Amino acid sequence: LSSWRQFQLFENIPIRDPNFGGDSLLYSDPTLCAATIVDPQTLIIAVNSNIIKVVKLNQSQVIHEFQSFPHDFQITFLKVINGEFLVALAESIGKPSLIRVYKLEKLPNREQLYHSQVELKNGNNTYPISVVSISNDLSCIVVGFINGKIILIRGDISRDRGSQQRIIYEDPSKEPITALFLNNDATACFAATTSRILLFNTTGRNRGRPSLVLNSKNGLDLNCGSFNPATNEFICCLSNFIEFFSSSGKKHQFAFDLSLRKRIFCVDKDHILIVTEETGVPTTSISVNELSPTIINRIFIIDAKNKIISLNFVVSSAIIDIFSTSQSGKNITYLLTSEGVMHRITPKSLENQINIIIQKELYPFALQLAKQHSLSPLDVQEIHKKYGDYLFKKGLRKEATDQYIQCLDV
Amino acid sequence: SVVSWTTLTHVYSILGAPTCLYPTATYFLMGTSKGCVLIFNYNEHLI
Amino acid sequence: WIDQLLLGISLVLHPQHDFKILLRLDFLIHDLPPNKISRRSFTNYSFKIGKFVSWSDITLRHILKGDYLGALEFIESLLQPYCPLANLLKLDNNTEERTKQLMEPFYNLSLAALRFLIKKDNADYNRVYQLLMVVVRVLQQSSKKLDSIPSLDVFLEQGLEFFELKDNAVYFEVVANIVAQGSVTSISPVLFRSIIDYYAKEENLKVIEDLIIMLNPTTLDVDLAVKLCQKYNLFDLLIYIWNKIFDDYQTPVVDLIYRISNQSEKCVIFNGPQVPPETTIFDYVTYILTGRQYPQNLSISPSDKCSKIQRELSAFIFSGFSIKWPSNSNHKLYICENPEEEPAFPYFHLLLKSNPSRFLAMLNEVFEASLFNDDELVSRQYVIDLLLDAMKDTGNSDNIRVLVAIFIATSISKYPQFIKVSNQALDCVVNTICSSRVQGIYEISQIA
Repeated sequence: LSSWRQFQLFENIPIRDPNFGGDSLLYSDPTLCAATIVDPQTLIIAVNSNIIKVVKLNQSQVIHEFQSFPHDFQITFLKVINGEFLVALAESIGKPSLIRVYKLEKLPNREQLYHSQVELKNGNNTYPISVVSISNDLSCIVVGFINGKIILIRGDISRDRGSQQRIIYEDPSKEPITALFLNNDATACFAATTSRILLFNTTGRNRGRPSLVLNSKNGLDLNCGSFNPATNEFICCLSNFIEFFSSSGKKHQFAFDLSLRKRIFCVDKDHILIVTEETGVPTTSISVNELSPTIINRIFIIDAKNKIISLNFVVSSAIIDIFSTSQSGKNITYLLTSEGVMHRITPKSLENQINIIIQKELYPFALQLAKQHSLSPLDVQEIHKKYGDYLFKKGLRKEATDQYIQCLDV
Repeated sequence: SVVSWTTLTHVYSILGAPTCLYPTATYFLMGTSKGCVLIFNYNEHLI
Repeated sequence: WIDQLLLGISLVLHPQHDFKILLRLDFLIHDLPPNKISRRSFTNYSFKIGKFVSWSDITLRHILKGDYLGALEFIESLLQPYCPLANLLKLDNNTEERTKQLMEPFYNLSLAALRFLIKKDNADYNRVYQLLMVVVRVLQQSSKKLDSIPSLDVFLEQGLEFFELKDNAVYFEVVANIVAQGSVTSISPVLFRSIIDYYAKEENLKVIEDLIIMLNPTTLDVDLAVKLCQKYNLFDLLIYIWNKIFDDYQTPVVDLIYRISNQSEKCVIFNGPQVPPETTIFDYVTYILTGRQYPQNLSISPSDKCSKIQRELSAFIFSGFSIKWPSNSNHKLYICENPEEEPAFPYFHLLLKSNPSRFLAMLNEVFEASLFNDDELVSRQYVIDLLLDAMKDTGNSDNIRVLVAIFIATSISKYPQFIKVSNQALDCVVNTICSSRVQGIYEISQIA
């Protein structure tokens, strides 16, 4: 959107996998099966539907590889828990879907070498699995299908049986589940089926009904929701609105034009990362010569509090999945394209941001921008000094003296 | 697990009144440095 | 050597097959010279001998433990054919009579467990589901082919009456969702009727479908099910039984046609005061023509048998002779009450006249299927010609003619194989599309 201003305050570097040269193709096989980073120097990859490999991206040399599961175990998703177990899940067309859990720093070499098993048993075996959510402490897991069925599993998974497959909610009119997000670890669940966003309670005493109805007039498409873990919010997307639903349920509505969404993601409870696909624009005045190639996705990073646009660049081919994790105080994001690249996005230094913002000549904004992080008083005095002289050189002196009032002691 | 242990303390009393031992069909025999083999029945019955 | 097949520094291993040890023990407490299994039997001064115990003793301790599930799992594990310690456990070696003499106290203690839980207000949804599922699966693997040992159906009826005075609130729920996940079929008719009544004074209306959808047609109970469906007027469930069990699809269609043309007195399938919505015939045909089971999404159970069904329905729907009563007959039914006018495709004409928009939508959905592909036989050209000749002759109040013209234009919009149409034929459609006084469809006409 051109309503607000454009900045450059995140360091973005794209790199190419060096093993692609020769036949050591780390990223050439279709591997839509999900992956997940553990620490800034490690990476996991799935291939041929039952091989898991670990690669140290610092040197792009394979460390360990293994293959498990019988045939037809097409890996759907793959992610790491708040701890370190790195659960794995898949399905078969006829054989009931089997879910097992492994342990970090314990690589397997034999066939099973598992820790626990999950036995999701739906009627017959159809309607492949959709978005799933797992508790941080490995307590409850919520699963949603692509017909309107929601299932929950409770109990101990780490050591005991993953029993209690009680089904909750039936979703008449045969609408697929589009989003299942687990809230704060204690007790809450958010659901969506392209309409009637729901506030389900995991107590299990629900009488097959929406626990707390809310905004039962519209919904959202697939993988278009986020969840800030810091303040227990429900950052999501609508036709022209952004919502901040809380545990009890609040509404901090905003205003923005966005009619071409495909995926959203929050970063650091203040900036939201979105990806945009438009593929040209048709109109009567212009003539469509042929099937125009899809213009590559444009990436925006919207910012809360103050209204501003963070970054806007272009990527190579597409986006497969996003990891977006970092143990340190700062946080980093990761993207995987079709051929496979490792776009690195990191927060820039604060002094670079203040330098570019004073180059932008918006000093008064820079005042509270520095005030947010509580900079040293000397830096504030220097900012006042430069603002004062930049005002004085124009020809106006009164506000220059007003700035000079506290520009002393320097 | 299902190995319940039953203990009789009459062995010490019999010795007062332990190198190797061997159980018979109904009794047991014990031999030590004393040089006299001791025969003891399961019913606390005694060379 | 502990036994004839079992052989014993700080573990009895069976010599047969692998030499894995049995377990571990701590003899240091008993003041363990180190070398100092006689007659299948064994501190500082006293003499201590260790001996095995009985499985019944373990079950009794589990009873004293306050939880039976441990003993349940222990018995289930013992029921496996691999029991290297069967002789040591005072049990018969061969597995056949081993299972024969067992699994009766299993049933008795499982029955007692539910009473034990319900005594101390154990209304938690968790424990009952786990115990019931374990019992169900364990009785499922053990194929009861011998005397006594009532089937799983009898056990459910026995456990049903244990919950009384509002205690039946969740026991029906626990019985349910096992059908949903699927581990057993052929339930008792009495419990079936009880569950149907329990959900009758409730607005679920959906758990019932799966309850019949998964459950095998081997247990017919048609008369009871038919009576329950008629009482509850559950027409979607009513049609399914005729589709699958009665193996007739023409009879429901004839019943719907009778319901349409002011002839409800001749209906057989539907006879109660409640009348199904007319839209069922406009979705059942869609499911059958493209291949599907009403109301679910699965196309067909038998591959080749479906071809006969689709060919029969296609021949019947687009007929032009007003075929007789289903199966062998001597007289023919008529769409209208008085049979004097010539019935040039009467069924298709009636279906088109009944509702334009829904019929057009159904046709548009059908064309996208592979039924019309050549791969008598009916092609897209035949249907387009039928609609084109039905366009004229002023038989419509112009409310349907415009929609027919729009649908024909859309159908002929795409043509790699669809149809080639004469130039003069397009003139009628072009004239009709912009010579009517009907409003509310201005936006659709422009794009079409």
